[PDB]
Amino acid sequence: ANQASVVANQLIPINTALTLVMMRSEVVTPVGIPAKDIPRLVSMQVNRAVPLGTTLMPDMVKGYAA
Repeated sequence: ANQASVVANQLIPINTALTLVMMRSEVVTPVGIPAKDIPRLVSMQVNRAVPLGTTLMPDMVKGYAA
C-alpha cells in the first residue's frame, strides 16, 4: 500500500538517457521501480519507448538492478 513508483512524466523515447524531467513519483498498481531510485536512474537508458503515465518497470531500464 502507499509504495510510490517511478512514472513517465513524458513519453520517454527508446535508447534515450533518463533525465529528472522525465520521472515523477505516483502510487500506482502494479508497483514498479521505487520512487527513491529516481536519482540513480538519471542517465540510464530505457530499452523501449515508455508512453506518458507508464510505470517504469526494472526490465525497461538497461543496466538496472535493484
